[PDB]
Amino acid sequence: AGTVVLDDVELREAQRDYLDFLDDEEDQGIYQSKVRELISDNQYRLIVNVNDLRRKNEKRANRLLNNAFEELVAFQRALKDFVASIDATYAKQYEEFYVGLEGSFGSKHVSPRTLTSCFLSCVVCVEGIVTKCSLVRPKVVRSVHYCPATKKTIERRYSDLTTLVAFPSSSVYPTKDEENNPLETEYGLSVYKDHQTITIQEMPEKAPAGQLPRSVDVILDDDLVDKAKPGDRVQVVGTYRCLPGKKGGYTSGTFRTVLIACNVKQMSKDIAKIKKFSKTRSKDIFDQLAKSLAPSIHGHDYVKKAILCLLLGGVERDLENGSHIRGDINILLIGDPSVAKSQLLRYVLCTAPRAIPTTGRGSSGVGLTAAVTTDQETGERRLEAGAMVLADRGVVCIDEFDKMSDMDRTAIHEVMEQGRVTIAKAGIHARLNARCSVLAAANPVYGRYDQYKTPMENIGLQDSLLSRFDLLFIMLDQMDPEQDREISDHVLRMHRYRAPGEQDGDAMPLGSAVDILATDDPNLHGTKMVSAAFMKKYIHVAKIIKPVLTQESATYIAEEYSRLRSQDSMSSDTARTSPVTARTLETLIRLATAHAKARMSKTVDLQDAEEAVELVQYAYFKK
Amino acid sequence: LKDYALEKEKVKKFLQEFYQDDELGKKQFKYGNQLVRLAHREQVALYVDLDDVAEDDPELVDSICENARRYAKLFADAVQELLPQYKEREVVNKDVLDVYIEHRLMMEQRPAELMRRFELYFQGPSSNKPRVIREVRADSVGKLVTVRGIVTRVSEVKPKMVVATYTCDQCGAETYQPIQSPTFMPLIMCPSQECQTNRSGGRLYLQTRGSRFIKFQEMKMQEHSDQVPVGNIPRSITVLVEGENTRIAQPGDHVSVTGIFLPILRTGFRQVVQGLLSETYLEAHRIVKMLTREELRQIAEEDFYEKLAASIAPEIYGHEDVKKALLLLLVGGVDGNINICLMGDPGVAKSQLLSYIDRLAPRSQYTTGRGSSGVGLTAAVLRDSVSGELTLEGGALVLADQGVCCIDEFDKMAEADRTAIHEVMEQQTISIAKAGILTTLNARCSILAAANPAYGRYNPRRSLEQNIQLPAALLSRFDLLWLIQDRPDRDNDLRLAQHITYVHQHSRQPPSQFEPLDMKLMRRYIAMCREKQPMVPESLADYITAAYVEMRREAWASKDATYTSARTLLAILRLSTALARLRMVDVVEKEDVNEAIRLMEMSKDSLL
Amino acid sequence: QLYCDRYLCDKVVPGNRVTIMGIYSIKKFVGVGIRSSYIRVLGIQVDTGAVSPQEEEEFRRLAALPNVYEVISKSIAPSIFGGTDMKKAIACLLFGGSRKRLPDGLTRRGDINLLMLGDPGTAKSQLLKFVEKCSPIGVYTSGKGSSAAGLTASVMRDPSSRNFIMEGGAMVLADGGVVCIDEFDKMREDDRVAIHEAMEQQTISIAKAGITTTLNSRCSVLAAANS
Amino acid sequence: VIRTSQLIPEMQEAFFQCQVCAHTTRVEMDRGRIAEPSVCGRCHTTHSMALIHNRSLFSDKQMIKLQESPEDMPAGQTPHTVILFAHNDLVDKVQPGDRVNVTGIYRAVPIRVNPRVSNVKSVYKTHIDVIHYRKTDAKSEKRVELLKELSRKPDIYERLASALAPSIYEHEDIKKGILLQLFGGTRKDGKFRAEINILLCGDPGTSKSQLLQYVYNLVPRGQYTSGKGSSAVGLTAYVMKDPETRQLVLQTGALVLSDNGICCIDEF
DNA sequence: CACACACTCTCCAATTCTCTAA
DNA sequence: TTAGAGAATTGGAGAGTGTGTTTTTTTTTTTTT
Ligand SMILES: Nc1ncnc2c1ncn2[C@@H]1O[C@H](COP(=O)(O)OP(=O)(O)NP(=O)(O)O)[C@@H](O)[C@H]1O
Ligand SMILES: Nc1ncnc2c1ncn2[C@@H]1O[C@H](COP(=O)(O)OP(=O)(O)NP(=O)(O)O)[C@@H](O)[C@H]1O
Ligand SMILES: [Mg+2]
Ligand SMILES: [Mg+2]
Ligand SMILES: [Zn+2]
Ligand SMILES: [Zn+2]
Repeated sequence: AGTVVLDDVELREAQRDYLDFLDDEEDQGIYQSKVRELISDNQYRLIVNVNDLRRKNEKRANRLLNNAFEELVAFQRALKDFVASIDATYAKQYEEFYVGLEGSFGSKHVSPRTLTSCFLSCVVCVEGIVTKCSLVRPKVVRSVHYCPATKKTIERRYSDLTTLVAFPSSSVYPTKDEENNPLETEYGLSVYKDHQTITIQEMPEKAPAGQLPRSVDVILDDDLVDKAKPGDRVQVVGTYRCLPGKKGGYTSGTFRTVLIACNVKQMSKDIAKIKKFSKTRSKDIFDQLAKSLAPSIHGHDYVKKAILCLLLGGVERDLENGSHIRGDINILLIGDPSVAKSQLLRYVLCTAPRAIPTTGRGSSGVGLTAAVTTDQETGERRLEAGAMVLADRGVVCIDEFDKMSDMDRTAIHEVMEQGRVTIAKAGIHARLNARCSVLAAANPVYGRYDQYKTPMENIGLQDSLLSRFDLLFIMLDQMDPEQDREISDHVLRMHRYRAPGEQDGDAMPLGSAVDILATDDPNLHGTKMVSAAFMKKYIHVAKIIKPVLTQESATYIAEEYSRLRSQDSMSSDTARTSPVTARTLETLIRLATAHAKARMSKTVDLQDAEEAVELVQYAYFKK
Repeated sequence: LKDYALEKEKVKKFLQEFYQDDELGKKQFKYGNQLVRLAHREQVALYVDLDDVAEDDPELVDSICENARRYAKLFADAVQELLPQYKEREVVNKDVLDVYIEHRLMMEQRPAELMRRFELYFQGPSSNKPRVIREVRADSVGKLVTVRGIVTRVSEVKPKMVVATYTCDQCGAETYQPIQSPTFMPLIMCPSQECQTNRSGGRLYLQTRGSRFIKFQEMKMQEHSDQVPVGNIPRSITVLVEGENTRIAQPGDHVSVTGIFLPILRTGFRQVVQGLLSETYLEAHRIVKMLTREELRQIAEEDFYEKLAASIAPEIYGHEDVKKALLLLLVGGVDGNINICLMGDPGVAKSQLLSYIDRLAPRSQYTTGRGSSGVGLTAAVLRDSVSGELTLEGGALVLADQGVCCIDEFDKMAEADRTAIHEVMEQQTISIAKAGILTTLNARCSILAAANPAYGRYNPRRSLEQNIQLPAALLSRFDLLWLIQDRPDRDNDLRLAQHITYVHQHSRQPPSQFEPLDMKLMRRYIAMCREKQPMVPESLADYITAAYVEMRREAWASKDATYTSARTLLAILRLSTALARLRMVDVVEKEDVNEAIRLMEMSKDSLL
Repeated sequence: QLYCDRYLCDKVVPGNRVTIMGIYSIKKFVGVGIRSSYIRVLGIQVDTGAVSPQEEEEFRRLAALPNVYEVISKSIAPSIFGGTDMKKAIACLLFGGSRKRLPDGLTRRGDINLLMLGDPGTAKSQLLKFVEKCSPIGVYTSGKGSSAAGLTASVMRDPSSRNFIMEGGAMVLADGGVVCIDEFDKMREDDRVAIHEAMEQQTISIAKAGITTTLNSRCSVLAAANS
Repeated sequence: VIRTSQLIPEMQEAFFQCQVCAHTTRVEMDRGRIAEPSVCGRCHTTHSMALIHNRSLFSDKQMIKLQESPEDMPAGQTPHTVILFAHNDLVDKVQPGDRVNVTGIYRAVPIRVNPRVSNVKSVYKTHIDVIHYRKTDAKSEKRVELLKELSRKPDIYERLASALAPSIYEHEDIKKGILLQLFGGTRKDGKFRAEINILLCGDPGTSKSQLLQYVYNLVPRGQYTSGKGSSAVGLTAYVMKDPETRQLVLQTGALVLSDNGICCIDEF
């Protein structure tokens, strides 16, 4: 299995064309340079742009995309010739030199839904979300056996339906010499390669009306074996193949189809002068960012500031005694119906990196933390990460948080307190990392907030759980006519908006694979509100600043913490949303650190401490 | 690639001629001196160090690392061929296999792997940096690798057959079967020429007495949690351990294993089904685990009791009363546990005591009562469904067996766990059904509980069971019930904030202008003070009676006869004996009884 | 069981009424000589994604005439006497608003949710039964006979392969149309809180048994209830 | 002891009979395998001798699963366990929950990789062939002569009542009632119960549980259990699948197990 | 797939039948 | 009267063919909460 004969004349023609393409010396030297970097970085996969291959040789590019396997082995042989020409010593370190593909593939851009049987043997670029990974397991490609009786070494090389080779190959592991002597494997002299299977699922927002998302199995080998994990939105370039199986003298013509990947690309997070100019030119850049944060929602300025602090994050501290302080900031929104809690959560889902959606009734504790599932490749039971585990170093947005069961919230207790979840299931007792910020939205009991009841009975959650949240905002649908006028003006303006590429009578289209290049084709104030595209990059750069606390801001925070403690003392049992504790001090440090990150200051100043104290005052002392 | 015949002679030259200096510049042949012991059966395991091999042939080190198993076999063959050169004494036969080999040799005067009673292992070179489990990729198959990880499961030591010895019933001849594979075919009929030519029909009986076995032990290593990537599950690897490498490591041990990364061999239908794919294991070769005069002169200071109590929690002020009580928790009473419960509002430095005591305690755990999704307070069963074997995990109460277990949010404990706490506090064990069959686990541990009120802040207007919503059947088992109060207090809040801000901006405790005892000194002191086992003198029985009855009658006269019982006197005696242990005096005295009474009274004063 | 082939794949979806033309046949790779049967589909007639141009221009005419609103309202449940405002609101629910995505990525609902609440014998159930038949996409369910999983989406293991899969509920089956929830006051409160996200956000976020996703439920809720 | 299997019959001598001519022969067991006769002696038919199972000879065998003692485990470790095999008269001498010093031969046996193939795993299973059991948790006229005169000694009632539970401070009428409960009335026939029922009330932390545990240790056919649903053994009878066998068993509760004794119910 | 069991058939040669000499 | 050389029949060694295999979670429902 796996051995196929190819026509040598067209193989040599294709290899000539690809070697001409790679020998880029007389031109700009792009692929000369790239193969030099391949040698220099100790790599053995070259990523080629089919746009460049189309500019140089259009017919060879078309035949590459439509006749993937034979053309790819021709290209890889050409690459081995070229890398041998540059460095003959390096060329012998690796059995094979691989080529992955990027650029625009025309109609071969697909999703798992439109990836039909017509695309078999084609290069396809599939965009989707990773829903499963198998465990990385070695796969023998070439085994050396030493015959102790005869004192000679045989070497055998293998293939299967997955691994089409274009050279003669076996699929049986030998155990005896031709003289029937036993054979001893030379494991060190044998060659193995990493192998993993993943499942790519259709993007849910692009699915048709009544449909559930479809899936395609993908096979990753070599360097690609751990380039995508579950929850990643990815673009996989590969060859689409069927696997003709047989079962005891009989075959059902139904063959499973897999994408043998040749290239994997993430679709997230991917120069400094604009950001430096912004931080130096602007006064209180934190305010501009916060009010620019969610334009379609009017008001909620302090909640927007708090969410910006959640996005920027605090700094994670590990002490000499092993004690630990989290950097993540946790926010709870309790409020009346139709006060945009869900839309704020949806904004954070749309704009933050690794923001995981969750709702109270749609989720369970197992789905929140981790589940036992059986690897379909193997059959062994193993863990599969839940929402809060996937949200590590990210956000989990829990809407309808009051509707959740207490048994489900038991997991959230451990995740918020310690940044981990402990499990004992399958073969494994383990401590999974769940270092995620929580943005929770809830309704008060009785639906609408009651003015004639205390906040601690309007809030249906117990104080043990409420201690976990850094900030707790009460959002009330005040029926003030002034705020009603400006809010309704904003809402009707939003409902009057239409996009530029769209006609006046158009109904909203249902999604499709409109991304038709592996990289973005079109690529700081709005078209003085800050732009969303700029703000994503700015928050990305600001998250990693890691500013240090300064002594005068520390003194201010200590003074204001003790003053807030005195205010908690003088406050009645109806005039506070939460008591003031050492965790309130920790919240002040985290919020000041986030404000310092917003300024990209590298030092927490009194400017940061003032806004942190103001935000904590606003959140805590309300009724 | 290379000629292994020449490589064996190179290995012989290394083993014969390498030397190292150990003392006063004297020259010793570290491997010849061990070959002598191997020949005399004084030593069984020979750990050859490739850092030593590197001193005169790095190419041999590269060959060994890149094709380790072949070179392991070559080194074993070379050592076996060398031992007769180093023979100079007769062996004292102590294994029954020694006796059998002795009679085998005599009958031969009247199976190399069988005569081979030693085992050789590569101690890895320092140039090979230690990998994580996730980095042990397919390129390293068949190659010597060092891997760090957490031991999470270890099997019992089992006998692994190496050379099966049979005897024929008809011709009285011994037959030998070396066994390389994880499985083998037993021999049925005698292959000897005498039986075969005569068609005798004589069959073979396995002789375990004559066969060679080796200790065998499977384990599972797991990734370090902080080393796992952000969104990923921790990976795990099977390590197969043999001979003297067995029993080195236990579950929970941080280990570094130098070994050979190999694929698992399959038989029957697995090789048919799996195709080119294979599972892997690490063949273990070396497993590595990761006061009296001078400080007695310090202990002579009369401060030492308060010095220890101050060192039990230097970050907290005013609570020296509670720190002394928690000192007696760590010391324990005379045989004996001391159980303490702390009540207070959420978000108070009451979990600080749990953290500190857990950190200081030699054997300890620190869980929460809120229904863990992992192994809870009690044990649990794991299926390990690559193979399906059920295995039993301990949990908090079992893992803190001969020490102290800290339980946060003790009030939210479910009834299924409260009954287990009853089992621990009554008879110091727990019981669990593994597969319908019930097994019993030790838990001889002191419980440090921290509860919160069921709703809102603490309220002295209500009774304690009304505040905590936990029955008296739980609350009466404890020896000290403390209310860890927290009120706003301007200067104390300022100092706490200054302390925490210093901790944030410097990643270190601020200078407190006090020198607490270091943690290791405290541990050595508590061991030295708990080694004592004091006794109460009978002349003090009347005074103990007087103190108990007057405390009882004060509860009658001034607090509506709030609950007390004979376990109050027993708790006072246990506290006074713990104080006697702490003072390192083998007789309990008036001061011990007075301080125990005072401790109980001030705990109740904190409640009131 | 139906076997579809080449262009008959994805020609229909669950909920479609069809007339199948096909070969009744056994699979050919409880009892001994038992063979499993199926229909090899050779043609599909969806009983009722395309309008002929004659229907198209007639629809332009029908939209063009000035009293189209009144004509539609009189067409809603013609066997029901009265209730003209209710029929008009039902027409508005059938046609729906316009769904929008704003520049910051936030979505605004387009579908219209309508609750009929009150006295018995007032033709509420007849209006639901009309709307379920008149809407291009429409499902009818009783509030008593429904659950949270069966309304939004359910998670279950497949006997053919031991893995957890999703199965659509009423909201998923009616995505793009109307769910007619009769007896809406009778459903349990824990089941009733399931549809809040699917009503406003028009999404169903599931995180159960390791599978974590957000399905679409862009459907109107037309509910009937008693006092 | 953790578990004890059902009685396993081990064949000791195989009885063969010819299905053509009814001629019989007997074969001795060779280390666990039979030398089956391929031909008959009386007649000469091949493959005609059939094993007559219930004319063959058997001996008793039993598997026992034994955990290391709690007093012997190292600190905080999960217990190790071994398999014992007892035969003949030592089979039915040990029950689950017992603690024993077992002397036996430490055997090692192969295990076949699957039941229809004779390949065996290189790693051997081990068990102990039991040679001797010694239980280590077990704790007439010469008594009757004492008891006869002690019964007519004065205030023997008070002496016995004060003998009940010396470890607690005295409640005279409680101890007297428990004594009369222990002795009971006379059972006669119609339907009147000779059994005496006693109830103790008080706070948690009183000596009532100590009284219960004491008299449970004292009386024959006694039981001790909790009225709480978390009890080790239930009060009511129930039916369950025997997990090691999968067959149903009627677990009669403590009230039925104490059919001629005292049932102590804590947390009533 | 592939490595052990389970079963049948064929050929080879060893034993017994028949005829002859010691 | 014994037994030995040549021919025919029966025992069984072995060559060839065919078969079988490697606790967990979400949801319902009645009763009991
Ligand atoms: N201040 C506001 N500005 C703009 N739109 C708003 C505002 N408040 C509410 N809305 C709109 O009202 C609709 C409902 O908002 P939503 O996000 O559901 O608030 P909510 O409080 O989470 N609803 P609920 O889940 O019942 O509490 C959305 O279309 C919002 O855009
Ligand atoms: N205005 C009406 N015109 C015609 N039939 C009507 C009218 N009102 C009620 N009916 C009839 O009354 C019967 C009940 O109708 P139905 O749709 O169940 O009303 P309902 O309000 O849903 N009843 P209920 O479920 O108890 O609240 C049907 O047979 C209808 O045809
Ligand atoms: Mg909402
Ligand atoms: Mg109705
Ligand atoms: Zn023999
Ligand atoms: Zn016979």
